[PDB]
Amino acid sequence: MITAITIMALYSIVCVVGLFGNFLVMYVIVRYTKMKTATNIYIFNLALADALATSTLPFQSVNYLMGTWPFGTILCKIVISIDYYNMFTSIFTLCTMSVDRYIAVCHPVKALDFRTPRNAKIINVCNWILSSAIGLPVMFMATTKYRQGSIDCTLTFSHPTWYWENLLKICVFIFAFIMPVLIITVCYGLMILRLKSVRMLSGSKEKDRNLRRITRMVLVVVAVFIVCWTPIHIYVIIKALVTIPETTFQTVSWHFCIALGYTNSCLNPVLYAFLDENFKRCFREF
Amino acid sequence: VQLVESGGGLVQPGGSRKLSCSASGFAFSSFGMHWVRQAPEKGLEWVAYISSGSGTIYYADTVKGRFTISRDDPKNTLFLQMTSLRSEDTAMYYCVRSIYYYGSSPFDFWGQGTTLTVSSSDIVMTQATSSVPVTPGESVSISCRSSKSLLHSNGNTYLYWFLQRPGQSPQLLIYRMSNLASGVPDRFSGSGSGTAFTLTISRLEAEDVGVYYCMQHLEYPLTFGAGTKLEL
Amino acid sequence: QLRQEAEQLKNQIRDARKACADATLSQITNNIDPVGRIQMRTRRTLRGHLAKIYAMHWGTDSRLLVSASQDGKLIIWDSYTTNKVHAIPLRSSWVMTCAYAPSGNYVACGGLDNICSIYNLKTREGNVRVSRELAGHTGYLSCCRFLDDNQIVTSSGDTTCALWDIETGQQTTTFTGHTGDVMSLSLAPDTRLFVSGACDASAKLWDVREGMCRQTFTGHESDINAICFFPNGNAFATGSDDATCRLFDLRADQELMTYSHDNIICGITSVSFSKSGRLLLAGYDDFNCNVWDALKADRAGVLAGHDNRVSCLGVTDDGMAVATGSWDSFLKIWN
Amino acid sequence: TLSAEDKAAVERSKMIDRNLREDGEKAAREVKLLLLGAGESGKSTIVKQMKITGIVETHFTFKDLHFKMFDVGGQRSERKKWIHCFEGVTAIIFCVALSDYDLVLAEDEEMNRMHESMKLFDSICNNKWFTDTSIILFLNKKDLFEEKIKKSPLTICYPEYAGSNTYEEAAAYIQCQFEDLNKRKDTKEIYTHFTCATDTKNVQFVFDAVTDVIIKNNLKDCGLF
Amino acid sequence: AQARKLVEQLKMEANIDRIKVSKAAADLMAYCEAHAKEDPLLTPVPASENPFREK
Ligand SMILES: CC(C)CCC[C@@H](C)[C@H]1CC[C@H]2[C@@H]3CC=C4C[C@@H](O)CC[C@]4(C)[C@H]3CC[C@]12C
Ligand SMILES: CC(C)CCC[C@@H](C)[C@H]1CC[C@H]2[C@@H]3CC=C4C[C@@H](O)CC[C@]4(C)[C@H]3CC[C@]12C
Ligand SMILES: C=CCN1CC[C@]23c4c5ccc(O)c4O[C@H]2C(=O)CC[C@@]3(O)[C@H]1C5
Repeated sequence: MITAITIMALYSIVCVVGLFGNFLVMYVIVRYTKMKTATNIYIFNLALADALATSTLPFQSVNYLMGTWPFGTILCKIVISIDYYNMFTSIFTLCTMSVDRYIAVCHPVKALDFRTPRNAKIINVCNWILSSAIGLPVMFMATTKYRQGSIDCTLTFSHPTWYWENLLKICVFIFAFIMPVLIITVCYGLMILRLKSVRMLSGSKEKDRNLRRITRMVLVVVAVFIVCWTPIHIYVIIKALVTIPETTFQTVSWHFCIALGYTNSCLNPVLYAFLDENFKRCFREF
Repeated sequence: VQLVESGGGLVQPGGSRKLSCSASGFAFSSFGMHWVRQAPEKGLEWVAYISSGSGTIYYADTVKGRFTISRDDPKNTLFLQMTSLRSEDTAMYYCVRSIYYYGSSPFDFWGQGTTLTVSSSDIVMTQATSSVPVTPGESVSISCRSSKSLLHSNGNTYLYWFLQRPGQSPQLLIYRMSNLASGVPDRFSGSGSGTAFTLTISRLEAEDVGVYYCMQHLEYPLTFGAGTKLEL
Repeated sequence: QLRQEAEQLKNQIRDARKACADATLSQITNNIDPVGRIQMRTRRTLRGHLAKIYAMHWGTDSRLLVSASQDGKLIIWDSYTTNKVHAIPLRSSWVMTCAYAPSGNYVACGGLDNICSIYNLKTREGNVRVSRELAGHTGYLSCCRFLDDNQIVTSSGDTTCALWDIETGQQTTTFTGHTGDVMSLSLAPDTRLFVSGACDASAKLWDVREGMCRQTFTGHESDINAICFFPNGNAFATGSDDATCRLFDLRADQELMTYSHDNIICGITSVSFSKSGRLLLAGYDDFNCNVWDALKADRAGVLAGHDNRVSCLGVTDDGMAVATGSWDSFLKIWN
Repeated sequence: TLSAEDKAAVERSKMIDRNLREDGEKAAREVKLLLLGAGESGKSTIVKQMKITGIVETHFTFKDLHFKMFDVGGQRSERKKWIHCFEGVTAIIFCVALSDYDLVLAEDEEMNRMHESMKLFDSICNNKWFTDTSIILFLNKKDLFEEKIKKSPLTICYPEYAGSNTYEEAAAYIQCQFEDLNKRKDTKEIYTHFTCATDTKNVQFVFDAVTDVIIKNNLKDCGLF
Repeated sequence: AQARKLVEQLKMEANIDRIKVSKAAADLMAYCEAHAKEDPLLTPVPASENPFREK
């Protein structure tokens, strides 16, 4: 009925504010400001990762709309590879931005000779290389299957099917979710401890207000990342562990979780760039 | 400024010899370096070149891949390692100071030289004359021809005049077709146009005796003229 | 007693100037054809400085310039190809002046170290090395200009100028008489005169040979920061901190024209003229240079594109280019 | 379209670019401290404790951090025309004597050295070029101040001090009367220290204040601030 | 003591002849009219002989 039309409209509106929202960051990062700083380079890399991850939304939305994959084998191979690889690049650039901020606040003497644009360039280059090292086996592993007279091209594995399924799912869950959550929480927590200790952000009403605002933005960053990459990860894990019956609620919950992840890729610029004082100054200067 | 070479002597053909021009008395790291040969009876021919900081290395087409040119900036030393020495390797080598910025005077210092004797599309520069009988006191024009116009689009005609007095090393007189080198008397003067090179020496004295060489620097490899020997 | 004598003498000078002046430049050149809108574009950007630039000086070859900044580096720029011919590591980082010799052989620098250092560009050994440390000032060296290959006229923070002798390391004439910190001097084409504006809102002419103060010019308000002769040497314009550039007069001794607008309120750091003298460019503090029709007191163009305060501004000898340094580590060449 | 000499000129300019970039990257790690205050305010003591005409330069290192001091005691000219050369200063070390409250200044024999230092602090805090930069205030000659307040009360400086003549609250009052002149407290932090004969705490205070300024600058860089 | 020197400097500055400011401004205008064709900035020269060109 019209229940599946709600899902199609959900993928469409997320791609409206995800593609245009991240492209607004690109236009303001070259025409208004420049990429002369490590944080600006990281913001631009995150915007590229988010836009390339949200580019596949019309493809999978029409896939769910007409129930089969009519595009092509290499086309869906690069779609699956690009939306795993750009998830990896986005999460890794959030992790490296957290480590950059922690080094900036807790170790200023070493941050003086580590936080440089060339070092940021090589860090995000090796980040995209390392994420390509897991996005390319997906391309070399995906194929198109015909089941029950329809076409669908989820990636297939070698002869140890269950072993390869478990290994890939355990890797993409454990590494790329437990490691970045742990890193971002320990680094932002130690940063909040040091900013409690600092003299410029305590003692007066305005200093306490500044510390309150910084703690608020750190907490909302961690909370948004967790509330968006928890449900789909736990759902994929329990689906691998045990078999779930197929129903309307099951289908719309799967699509709700995936749309939540894409809303995270949409709201990474409004959480990281539009709350930066550099972008704030560039907005107030115009 | 003082550039002294070492590592000469007779060599067996097919052997090897290490040349070393130990530069001193000037900032070596800011100067590009050359090696320029000379046959025991004929004129000069360019060998190799290393830029300041080893950015660009150019070789003569006759020894490209046979010679290796290297520099040791902390030691202020030039090198030319040579392998499989042929029959036309019996000659003597000069390490040439040069520098390249705007208004520079390249090819302006030359080493004393070392002798190495073996055992048993280029812009060709041709000196039209070979010798002129000239008494001290009259103007002499030294004519060198070119196979291509050396006037680049920037407005510089890259022609380099040298004077090799008998028994000593050549030295710069005219760099880039009009400009006198440091220490050169005002009586020397080069002028002309494309593929027509005349070096006029008013009030000739006994210090002008020697062989005059025209060189191009518009492109590579660098080619010398045959040389005009002046005697009284 | 004698103070009243000095006051009535100054009143007599002012009355003589007012009796001599009968028709201003604006009234006598009101019928001339204006230059109209003048558009200049950044042909070259001379990137490479990693600190705030203070002073630049062009060259007589009209292709080489030099500029000093706060990174302890003084770079000679091949302005045609945007190249770095030389880069001098200064001993003192704080320098507000640099000078290019008319022979092209030497360069100069000076600043808060009170010393007019001289460097030899054409050394036989290749590297640029020190030749003379011109010590003898106690205030900050604000300007220095090569009189010739062997003399240099400097203005300092100890309210005294000084014509030097580089072949002995000592001054030959000390130009005293300012009641305030002299900030900029300009050399006349005939080389026997030079004017210098000061912080007492007065620019005082001097004779180089003897040191007598031939004229004083007290038309400004705040303090002079910029000065430059006319190409014929019979006038000079003065930029000061009251957002006004004033044309002056060597013979008539009055102020000729005023170059100020209500939209601009910050002062002028550097001034230079074109070859014709009809185009006075003033580098303001509002992050952009201005172009003034020197015969009509109008504004003909704005040399924008600087994100910080314009500190130096030189027009080359053949009039081709205007290189404008500023505090954002860039020099932009306009044509 | 380039000759060999033009190519070598371009390569030379590239090598000079590399050397200048290396020098600027080395210099951007330096900490620039501007010294202000009278010369008889323990400046010799603080420079000898930190080490152990024009501007004397003091380069000292302390726990992997490079420092530069630009003392301008010999620059007896108008400060308005050269104070804008110190925009990129990490801090301003401002040494003010405590035992100058009752000593009359030699200029005109009517003004006091403490109030002249107060006016100097006014001109240094309230000028445009020093708005968001911290000031490491130092208070000098604590034992001489103790002896002088034992000899004569602080009311001979100004009788507005309502407190009793003891060193702790008298020095607290003079520090507060020096610090409350600061028109902006949201952007600028003044770090007050009473100088001591121990050579470690005096430089440790400067190290801590400069580290706090570097933390604030890294927050401004990352955009959190 | 400097009052006498200041008075002497003022009087030696005062003892000079001054030309009319109208004649001086006319001379400045005549110089500007004479050197008009030699100004690249006032009259924009064509880009062929202009040494500053795009590449
Ligand atoms: C699109 C996918 C499939 C291919 C991989 C693209 C990689 C190699 C690209 C994409 C984004 C790129 C980066 C984008 C921005 C910058 C900042 C710039 O100042 C230096 C280069 C640098 C750091 C780029 C390096 C190369 C880069 C990481
Ligand atoms: C962990 C917290 C933060 C959020 C929880 C999100 C996940 C675990 C939830 C959200 C919606 C849920 C689904 C809602 C409805 C159904 C249909 C039912 O017949 C089987 C279970 C199933 C398919 C649920 C599985 C678990 C689920 C996917
Ligand atoms: C929001 C899209 C990001 N996708 C990344 C890869 C994948 C995925 C997600 C979360 C956890 C996984 O293990 C996982 O593998 C994939 C899967 O099984 C289908 C859903 C995803 O396409 C989705 C989110």
